[PDB]
Amino acid sequence: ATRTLVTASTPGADMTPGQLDYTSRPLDVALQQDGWLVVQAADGAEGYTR
Amino acid sequence: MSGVLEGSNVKPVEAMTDMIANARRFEMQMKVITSVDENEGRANQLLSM
Amino acid sequence: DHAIYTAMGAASQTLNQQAVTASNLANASTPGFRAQLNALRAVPVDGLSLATRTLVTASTPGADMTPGQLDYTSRPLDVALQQDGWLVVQAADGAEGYTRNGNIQVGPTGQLTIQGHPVIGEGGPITVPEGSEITIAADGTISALNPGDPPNTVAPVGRLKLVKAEGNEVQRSDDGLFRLTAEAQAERGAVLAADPSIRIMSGVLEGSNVKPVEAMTDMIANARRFEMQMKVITSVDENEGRANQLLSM
Amino acid sequence: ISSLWIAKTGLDAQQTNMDVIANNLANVSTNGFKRQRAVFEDLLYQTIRQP
Amino acid sequence: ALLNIFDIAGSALAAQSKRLNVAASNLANADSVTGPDGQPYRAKQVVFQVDAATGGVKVASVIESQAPEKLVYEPGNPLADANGYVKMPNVDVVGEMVNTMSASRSYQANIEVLNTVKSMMLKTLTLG
Amino acid sequence: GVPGALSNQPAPPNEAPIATP
Amino acid sequence: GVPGALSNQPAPPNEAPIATP
Repeated sequence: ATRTLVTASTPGADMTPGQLDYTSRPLDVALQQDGWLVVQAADGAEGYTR
Repeated sequence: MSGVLEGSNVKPVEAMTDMIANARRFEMQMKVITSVDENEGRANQLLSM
Repeated sequence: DHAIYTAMGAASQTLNQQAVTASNLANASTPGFRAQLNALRAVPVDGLSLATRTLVTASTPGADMTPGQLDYTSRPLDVALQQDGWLVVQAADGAEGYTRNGNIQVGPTGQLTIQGHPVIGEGGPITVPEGSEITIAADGTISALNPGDPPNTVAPVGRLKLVKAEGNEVQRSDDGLFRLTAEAQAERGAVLAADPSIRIMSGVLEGSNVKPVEAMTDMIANARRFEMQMKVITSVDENEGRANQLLSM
Repeated sequence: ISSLWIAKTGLDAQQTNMDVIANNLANVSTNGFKRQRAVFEDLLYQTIRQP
Repeated sequence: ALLNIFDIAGSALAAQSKRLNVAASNLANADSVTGPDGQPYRAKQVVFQVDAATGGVKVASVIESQAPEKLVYEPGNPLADANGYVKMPNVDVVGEMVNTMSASRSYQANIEVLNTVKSMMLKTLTLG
Repeated sequence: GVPGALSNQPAPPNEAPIATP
Repeated sequence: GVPGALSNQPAPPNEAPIATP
């Protein structure tokens, strides 16, 4: 065996929290290191976002 | 906490280095492809008899 | 035909030397750092007749011991060595490594450390009282004062072990702690002796010693040499490719 | 290639240092704030051939 | 024997093709970080030998080069070891960029040899 | 067995799985 | 003798010592 083909892959995202603006809007929230707001998707199932 | 909004986390240094590496790798692969094509373009001349 | 191999080897060794210089530049702010020198060695091959091949292999003689500057952070237990001072610490496998990084930390149980490596002084790994303020003398004596106690209760609790190494007999290790070479180790003993001629000062921390001008000149020279070698490769390949047509009939 | 990875690590280290400096300067008015200082460390060493 | 030239040059062609494929595979996997089961990619090389006096060249086997892996520090990766040093392929670039050219030149030279030998054999086929 | 020789047994198909199951 | 000529016994091995002992 000599040929070894190459394929690309994405092992998920990265969870490093980016920086944040101070917009002073009373209802703008930012999560902690491993927090997630839970919303309802378009199909009815739940999802997690930031 | 309220009053703040979190932006994205994209590393400019990582992006730039990855783009440079991808460009160089693509150029080297093109060199390999053209070398193989030119090399094989004469075995038919061998078979010509 | 084989003239392509010497040129490609030269290009590869130039790339390695560029990697070494980049590694030197990357840690331009790590306290107690020693730069890495680099040089090219000629390695001729002795065949039968007309010895016309002399390869090249990159080599690094070792760290240059020119001390860098020291920042005055006023931290009570930050030490900076003399021209050839060496704090002796215990490595992971029990070997005694030598460093110039004076940033000393204290654990919860009063154990001194430097980047997780327990510093050894006169005796074994020195441990100060639990939560006392620590002061370093001008020659390595360690004084401890329990907080809240009257100032006239400051007491010596230990002494650092400082060794003197010339610089041309010490080699770097994988972890990053300098150790004596075989010959110097044989001549001066397995473990050095704490000479009293070295004096240190507290409140300052020594940086790294990397020369930006040297780095820039080395990078420029490496790039130019790489380009010349690439041109040689191209010329040799073209000549061989056109010469193979002679083999036809 | 190793040079790009090494320089990427160096750029990341300098960016982190700038980040902690900016954080130190930003809250210069906070009550009871203790300034930080970032200390780095060089990685392992690869020995192509021993002396 | 002038017939043996055909299976000498065919052996040379096969060996050079294998060498070129190995070089191309190494260039393609110059930056691949893992294999099908977490094993890092390793540069591979071929072993040339004589068929046997002397004869054609045959590829004895394909072996992974025994050089230390140019390991890099990515602590936030599942493949990282206890110290967070993942292992990367120990493949240079100049080596393969020169191997491809050398293999192509040798392939072309053997093609020329085969052409000349076939021409002279066909010429000998009509003696007198 | 030796490459380039003649054997009456057809070679098994070649596959390249992405990940071992 | 002259390069390219013919001789009875083979050439000695070629070595490239990094440092002479």
